[PDB]
Amino acid sequence: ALEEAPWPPPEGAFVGFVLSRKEPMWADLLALAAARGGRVHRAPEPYKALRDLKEERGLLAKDLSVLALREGLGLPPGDDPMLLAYLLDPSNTTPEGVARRYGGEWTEEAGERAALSERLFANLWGRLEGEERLLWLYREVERPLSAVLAHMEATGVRLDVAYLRALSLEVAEEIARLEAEVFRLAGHPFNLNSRDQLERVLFDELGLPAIGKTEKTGKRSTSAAVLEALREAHPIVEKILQYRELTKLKSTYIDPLPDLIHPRTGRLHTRFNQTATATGRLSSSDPNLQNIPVRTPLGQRIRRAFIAEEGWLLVALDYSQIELRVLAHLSGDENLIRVFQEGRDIHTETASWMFGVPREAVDPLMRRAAKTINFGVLYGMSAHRLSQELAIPYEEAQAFIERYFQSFPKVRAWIEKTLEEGRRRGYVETLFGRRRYVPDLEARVKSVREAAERMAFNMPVQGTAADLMKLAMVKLFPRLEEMGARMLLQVHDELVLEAPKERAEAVARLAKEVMEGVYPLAVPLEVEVGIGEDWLSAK
DNA sequence: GACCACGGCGCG
DNA sequence: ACCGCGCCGTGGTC
Ligand SMILES: Nc1nc2c(ncn2[C@H]2CC[C@@H](COP(=O)(O)OP(=O)(O)OP(=O)(O)O)O2)c(=O)[nH]1
Ligand SMILES: [Mg+2]
Ligand SMILES: [Mg+2]
Repeated sequence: ALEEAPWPPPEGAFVGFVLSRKEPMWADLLALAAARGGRVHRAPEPYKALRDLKEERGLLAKDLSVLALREGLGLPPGDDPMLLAYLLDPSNTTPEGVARRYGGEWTEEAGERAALSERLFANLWGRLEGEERLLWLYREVERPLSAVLAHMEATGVRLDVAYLRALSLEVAEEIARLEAEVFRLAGHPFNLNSRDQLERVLFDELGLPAIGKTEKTGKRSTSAAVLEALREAHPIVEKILQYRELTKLKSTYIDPLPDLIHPRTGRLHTRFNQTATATGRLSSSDPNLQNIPVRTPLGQRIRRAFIAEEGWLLVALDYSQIELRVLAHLSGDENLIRVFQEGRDIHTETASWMFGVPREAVDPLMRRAAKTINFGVLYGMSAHRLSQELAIPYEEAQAFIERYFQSFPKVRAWIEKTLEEGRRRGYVETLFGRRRYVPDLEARVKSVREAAERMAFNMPVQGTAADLMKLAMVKLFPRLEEMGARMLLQVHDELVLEAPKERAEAVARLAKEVMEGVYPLAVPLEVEVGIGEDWLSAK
């Protein structure tokens, strides 16, 4: 039923392509084809063939669009059945699965991929018939967003290589003094990177009490949390905690990053995965630039490596207390809506409490602590873990949790109602109707069920914030194009932009406004904005 | 080499 | 009994 026609495909045909590797910015275009009508076209020269296309329609349209941009073209991404499946069920995350579930087999040949893209789109599209809300999200948010993401990926971000190179040599020396001392206290050397070897040393060789176990294998956990609880039991503990921090940092960022600079761009090119999350957020991959350090002194030295091009400035915008604002609007709780209507900051008020100091003295590292407290309690962390976290009696943590919800009566009300419709309907949804299926809401094992419930009621909050950031990006992007400013990174409720110094100021004001006005809620959405030569100073 | 399950831990 | 991610060594295949 499928015929083979000469390269030149009509228009509106679905593309099919094969890369040497999964990273669009580094891949080699091994093959390019197209499917339309009932015919399939294979281009003898892919790189040559790109120029022919006016749009990228089909499985993973964005990635090919990113490669096209890398080659100087301007092939923008269009329809993509992955986006439709993902909207149908966010568990639809890979072509292999989407293909197996909606009508085909994901292979390694571009003709078959072009053919697959067309039929998949037809099937998935039909099943979105009647889903006005999911269609609204398709055409208004996702499809356009892919274009935004493609440009972000090909643009990349600049990095201070020589800076990280010298940092490595420094931290290496500190790592040395650390392992060296750990070994002395243990009375002998061993692979400190080995959790199993460390386990034996701490729990068998030394007689430190075990605090928790690991999940799948039930071993005695050597986790940071376990170690913090053991800091005073032996002088070796602190040392290990510091060894842990530095090695994590050097092995994950300080060393790998400088080797990831692209030859032709001199910049770092992360990928932005559009269908990799259950709640609707994005994920950053291969270089994951959504998890660059910032919470510790060494972490900050590292963030400092992200810099703007000479003559430019980075501009970072981040929604203030995003999820608490989203929650006030979902639950409709008046005591909470007032909190924002009155300009209050809950992370500040919590951290002020925690550390017995006036708001005025709360620093960033104290606030971050307040966040895991605030977000922890809301999303159901037990008094036991909380007591540990706040370093206070068990009943004091029990009381903290009692007051929190008593303070915002409609939150619990909203939770229970979200959970109930979740059971009946099989899924929960976001403000815009992004849905997530949670079948285990009716598991008969309390353990499994209550865990599904937590996943379930967090989705609407975290998912709504995600929709908001995505819509904001769709609206902001064209405006930035016009101002000659570029959009570099999205970090969940944060955007990192690069703007010519003459225009940094104007860009900062435009972005802030677009972001705060994205979609008016029962509470205003404030955006803290910063500008600097690097990502750290930016915030 | 290339890929994995785990335990861990970076960020949101 | 916080939620959502991806990446890095170990210890182990194949
Ligand atoms: N459950 C949970 N959600 C979190 C946690 N950290 C962040 N989030 C969610 C809620 C906020 C959202 C974005 O994170 P940010 O670091 O931007 O924090 P934020 O809450 O927006 O606040 P802010 O603007 O004051 O920094 O991600 C956490 O530890 N637990
Ligand atoms: Mg924020
Ligand atoms: Mg943020």
